[PDB]
Amino acid sequence: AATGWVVLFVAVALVVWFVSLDMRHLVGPDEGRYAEISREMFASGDWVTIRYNALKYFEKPPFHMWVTVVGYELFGLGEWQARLAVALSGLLGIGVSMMAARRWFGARAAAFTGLALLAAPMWSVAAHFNTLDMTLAGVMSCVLAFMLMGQHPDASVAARRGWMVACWAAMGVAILTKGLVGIALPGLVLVVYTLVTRDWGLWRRLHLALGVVVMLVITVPWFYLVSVRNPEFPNFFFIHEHWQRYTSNRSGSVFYFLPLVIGGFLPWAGIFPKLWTAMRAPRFRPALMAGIWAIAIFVFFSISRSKLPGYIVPVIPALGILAGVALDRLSPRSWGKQLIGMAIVAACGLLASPVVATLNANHIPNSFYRAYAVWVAVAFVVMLLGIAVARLLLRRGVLPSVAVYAMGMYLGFTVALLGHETVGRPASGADIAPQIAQKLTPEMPLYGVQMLDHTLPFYLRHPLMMVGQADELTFGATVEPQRVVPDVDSFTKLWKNGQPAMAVMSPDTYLALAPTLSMYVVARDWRRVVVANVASLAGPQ
Ligand SMILES: CC(C)=CCC/C(C)=C/CC/C(C)=C/CC/C(C)=C/CC/C(C)=C\CC/C(C)=C/CC/C(C)=C\CC/C(C)=C/CC/C(C)=C/CC/C(C)=C/CC/C(C)=C/COP(=O)(O)O
Ligand SMILES: [Cl-]
Ligand SMILES: [Cl-]
Repeated sequence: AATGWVVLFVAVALVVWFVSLDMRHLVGPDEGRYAEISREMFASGDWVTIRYNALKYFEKPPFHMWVTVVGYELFGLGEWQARLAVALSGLLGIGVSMMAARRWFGARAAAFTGLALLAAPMWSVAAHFNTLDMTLAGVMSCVLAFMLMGQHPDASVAARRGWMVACWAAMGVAILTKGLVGIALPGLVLVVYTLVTRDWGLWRRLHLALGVVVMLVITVPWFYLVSVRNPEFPNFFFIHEHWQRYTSNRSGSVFYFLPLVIGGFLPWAGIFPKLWTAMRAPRFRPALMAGIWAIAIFVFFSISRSKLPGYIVPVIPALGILAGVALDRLSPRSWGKQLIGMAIVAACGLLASPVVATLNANHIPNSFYRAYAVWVAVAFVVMLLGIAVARLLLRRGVLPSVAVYAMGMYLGFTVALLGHETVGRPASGADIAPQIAQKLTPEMPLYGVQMLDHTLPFYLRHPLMMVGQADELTFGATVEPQRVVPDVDSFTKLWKNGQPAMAVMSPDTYLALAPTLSMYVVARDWRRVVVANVASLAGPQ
């Protein structure tokens, strides 16, 4: 019965979902870093010791790199293979959240959750950005939604056991993805829920024994292996990456995530208060569980000393579920108010498009941002078209109007995402990679002279040899000093009478080494100067 409109929708949703992965180049630092770590883990076969540019990188656990390496084995190297983990994680969050919503609030509310998570710019945009935030958010989305599945009164005891074992295994994979936060956050949400509901017997329906066992038999192996092979791992990873990161100064104010939420859930901002109403009318209270999820995690990261915008992505799935509740209780006129208001907001975004033509960040010229403002404006135009067609279909019902609205928003923010290619392409250094690879060999060193390039070594398929300040590889540079040049003088002596090699540096570094070290330019970029010691690997000078 009119299912062809759904199927087509999903089709139009899925194609744009995957093609958008390969529409733009990798942008630093996260995408190039994790793509390169996955590349080295893929070429070396060592899936235990995480390495970045041949140095140890013990700042993250390796589930994301495992998924991406599988993507490299099945689909080769490339951009969409690097974004495949966060893509499948976004699809996972949408699907499993829709499953929980359908189990609890019905099929229509589940459809509204799918439209809400599909239109949310943080979920759709973050699902195409190669960073561990989206994968953690999808896995923890399986955590929350499985918790909602097992705690259903109409579910059998075997069903509750299955969903709870899958929940503990889910949060286990979560801590295997981004550390102890995948067990700390859901436990905190559970504590707050049991505090406001006074339902302590809830803890009896969790299967702590079997669940804890299933979690340990999946998280303990890698930590034990990388801890035995590298005794310095647990102190750094558990102390410096959690306690020093949360309790001590990526800083910011308390309200640092206040706009990032309102921005990350912009198309549904008009129903932000109604979401709270969903927590009033959810034994077990699911909508209150999702609200305590979003509020608990939001407060947890709002008081952290280290803040990055991707921290609060896990709150989007729960925030989506509540959305699917609110949109389900709306009359046609009530949605009309949303179409009007969001039409005004999108029109304001369209009038505010020329602002991008004034910015120049990360030492990127103003021309690329002048080209970016065009795609921003086109994006807001797509949003206005989707809102218009949604108003045209409002007479057909609230569900199809919300469907066209969410499709227009998703296409719009997708256009705004692909428009960033105009700025990311000159920064990715992919244009000079062919000119470099014509002379560079795998046996040749590529000295990163006081510069940690995240995107160039990937497109070159060639690690760096850190020279001077190694930045986030300093630890790896100190544990294994044989793979790193400590100061610049050793780089000079390795350059003059050393082996044939190339060097990536900043233009200022080139101007500093020019009066002393004789070097010939191999490739020049807006942020990179790539030189060689022998005059054979360059051209004319
Ligand atoms: C109810 C539902 C839905 C499901 C059911 C749930 C269920 C079954 C639950 C049953 C499970 C159960 C017995 C729960 C029992 C109840 C419970 C709370 C147990 C806790 C879990 C256990 C045992 C041990 C964990 C030990 C700790 C210290 C936990 C934290 C305790 C909490 C909460 C708040 C304290 C506040 C502080 C000072 C935290 C610092 C540590 C962290 C965590 C720092 C991360 C900050 C950060 C900034 C991280 C960024 C990561 C990162 C590397 C960013 C890098 O960023 P870039 O690289 O730059 O991108
Ligand atoms: Cl209203
Ligand atoms: Cl980009």
